[PDB]
Amino acid sequence: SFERFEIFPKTSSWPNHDSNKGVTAACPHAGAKSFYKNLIWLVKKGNSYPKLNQSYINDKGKEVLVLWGIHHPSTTADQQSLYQNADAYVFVGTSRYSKKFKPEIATRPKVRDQEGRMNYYWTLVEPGDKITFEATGNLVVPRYAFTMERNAGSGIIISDTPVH
Amino acid sequence: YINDKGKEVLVLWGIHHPSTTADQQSLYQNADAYVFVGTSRYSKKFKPEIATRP
Amino acid sequence: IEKMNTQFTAVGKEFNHLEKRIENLNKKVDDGFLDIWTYNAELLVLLENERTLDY
Repeated sequence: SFERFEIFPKTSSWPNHDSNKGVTAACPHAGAKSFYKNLIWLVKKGNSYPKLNQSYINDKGKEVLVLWGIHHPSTTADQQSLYQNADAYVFVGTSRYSKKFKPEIATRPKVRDQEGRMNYYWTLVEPGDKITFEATGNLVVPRYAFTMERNAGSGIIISDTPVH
Repeated sequence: YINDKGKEVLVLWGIHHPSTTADQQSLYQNADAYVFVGTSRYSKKFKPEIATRP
Repeated sequence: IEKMNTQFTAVGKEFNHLEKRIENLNKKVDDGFLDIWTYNAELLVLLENERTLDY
């Protein structure tokens, strides 16, 4: 049983964090710059980035898959212009998980007209647990989680055969 | 420590991550700390992760 | 036909470039299973045909 769920409302969860911006030319849609729909790339709201701290409770009866991202800017100037904090840190915590991420400011080789990077992470939350995010910047906040009940398991088929 | 015995020695240690910076200061009196463990086949450095877990 | 017990399985696992050792292990397991099955099936078919003709 797979259901897309709105874990974090877009227009109410982040009052001090701007969500309108964050689109990039690396992910264009109909020519104009766009971004992902399941994730929101938070940016500073008027040269100010308050310490973001959010929590979620898995009240549902099935497992919850949640995916977030950490953005590594290409240069320190980009980091300052996007998050207004030279030194940042991210923390993710659930009852079975505890990780701290640090930004890696470096000039990667230009791939797809981009010099920065973005690391994607995923986690599973069992019912009755709590998932917490804390960040001072460089965080790609989740917007939609996925309620799932894992089956016995299968494989992935890579072919061009049409589906009947 | 020197392993003078003729058999293998298993040793277990732990690193404590406090929930808050105040707890870290009240327990170790050092805002920034580091740990190092070293044997002839092992060399690791641990850093504290001050965060509020659930 | 019936004695071939079948279970819901997923043959074929994808692996990263770094995890080449596990990929090689999976390939070795698959090749061993393939060789065992081919040899056993060929021997069984030959023996059954010979026994049926003799019968």
